[PDB]
Amino acid sequence: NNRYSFIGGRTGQWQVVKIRNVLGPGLQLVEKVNILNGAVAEIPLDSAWRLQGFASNIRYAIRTELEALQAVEPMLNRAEAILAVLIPIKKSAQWWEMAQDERRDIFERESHHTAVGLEYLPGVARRLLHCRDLGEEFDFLTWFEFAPEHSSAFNELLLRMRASKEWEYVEREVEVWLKRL
Amino acid sequence: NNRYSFIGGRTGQWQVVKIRNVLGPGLQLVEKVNILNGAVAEIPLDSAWRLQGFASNIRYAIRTELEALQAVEPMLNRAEAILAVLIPIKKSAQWWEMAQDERRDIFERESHHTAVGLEYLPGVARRLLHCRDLGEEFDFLTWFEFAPEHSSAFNELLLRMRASKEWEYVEREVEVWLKRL
Ligand code: HEM
Ligand code: HEM
Ligand SMILES: O=N[O-]
Ligand SMILES: O=N[O-]
Repeated sequence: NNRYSFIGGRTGQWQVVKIRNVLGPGLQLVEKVNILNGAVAEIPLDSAWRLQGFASNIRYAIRTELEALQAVEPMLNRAEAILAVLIPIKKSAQWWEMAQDERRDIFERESHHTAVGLEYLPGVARRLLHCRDLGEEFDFLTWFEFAPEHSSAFNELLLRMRASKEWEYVEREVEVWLKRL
Repeated sequence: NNRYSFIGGRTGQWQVVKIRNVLGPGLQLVEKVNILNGAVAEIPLDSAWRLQGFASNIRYAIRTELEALQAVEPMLNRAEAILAVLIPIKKSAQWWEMAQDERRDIFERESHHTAVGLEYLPGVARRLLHCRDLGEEFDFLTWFEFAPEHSSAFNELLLRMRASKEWEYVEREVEVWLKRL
């Protein structure tokens, strides 16, 4: 199954370290986050929110970039990757109205998204889920996990991405920092 | 709502004229197709199958191409457009593993999908729905409607599309011809 759900509440495999309401309406603070593979129609009792997304095909990356990423990208669930960050993101309607070449030019030519992110591998593992087409309040659920030694590097990366032209189209953003239980 | 459901059965707004099983497993013959805006977890009692897809953002079309289509494409629900064709399509795993630049090269550079399709406007209205990310047996639900006087032109377009490099990656196709009731 390509669907994944993220349940904010009192149970889960991940302990919430903090929630930073970066931009727009935030997410209610909770004790844990439970990650399930599949959809969850029955939102658990004693649970504050539910985020769901699906893995999908590549949308912007080209062959040379995929080869670069595939050459260094770390696997998920490394023994040492005990910190994780779940960053739901929403982009503006103006972004989704643009043609494919316009969005690619902003994504890479202007923001150099992949080139910048490649500088922080193999320290950080990542997973990208889509959820706009599901009608969710967010468009993407991004997931990053890494060892504590790279926490400062991840914060650096966040600052660099948040100054890019691409992020001028971001309308809602939240950071949920997690600790592997 | 961006989700659309197509129920094959004994009720609906469209009458099935014929079902041609072009490639792979087919669709059971039914009297009518019922189109519903929204998801449908409960397939009606007197129905054979259920297809669902969602409208999504542009994945390949360039700005200049979108401008060319927007200048000639007709709207849906024209009084004259009493014929419709619903063509579910599945593409091979080899297609989905390719990078964005590779898939775009096959779609337009080699197959000229959009240049070829533009030659049959404004006769043919169209709607593209995505369903692979929903876990459906098909990847796309394509919809076309037109006046009977264009039926020969549409068939010609089918033969042209099926001879393209893009269609070498198609591994399941069905044509459901419909008449507005
Ligand atoms: C850490 C290293 C990173 C790498 C290697 C990386 C790489 C990529 C690549 C190659 C894509 C394109 C996927 C596709 O073609 O479909 C992508 C998409 C995306 N990334 Fe990252 N990225 C990184 C960090 C981040 C961070 C820190 C964030 C958010 C804070 C982020 C948010 C996104 C979003 C929202 C998308 C979807 C873009 C869209 O479809 O509009 N990425 N990333
Ligand atoms: C009749 C005139 C047609 C026009 C103007 C046209 C135009 C287009 C355009 C511009 C796209 C790109 C959508 C995007 O960028 O997201 C597209 C996608 C697609 N079209 Fe057509 N098309 C036509 C006919 C057809 C026919 C007859 C079929 C099937 C028999 C078809 C099947 C598809 C499929 C499966 C896709 C999605 C491909 C993918 O995303 O991998 N089209 N069409
Ligand atoms: O690729 N950003 O999760
Ligand atoms: O061109 N898909 O309706």
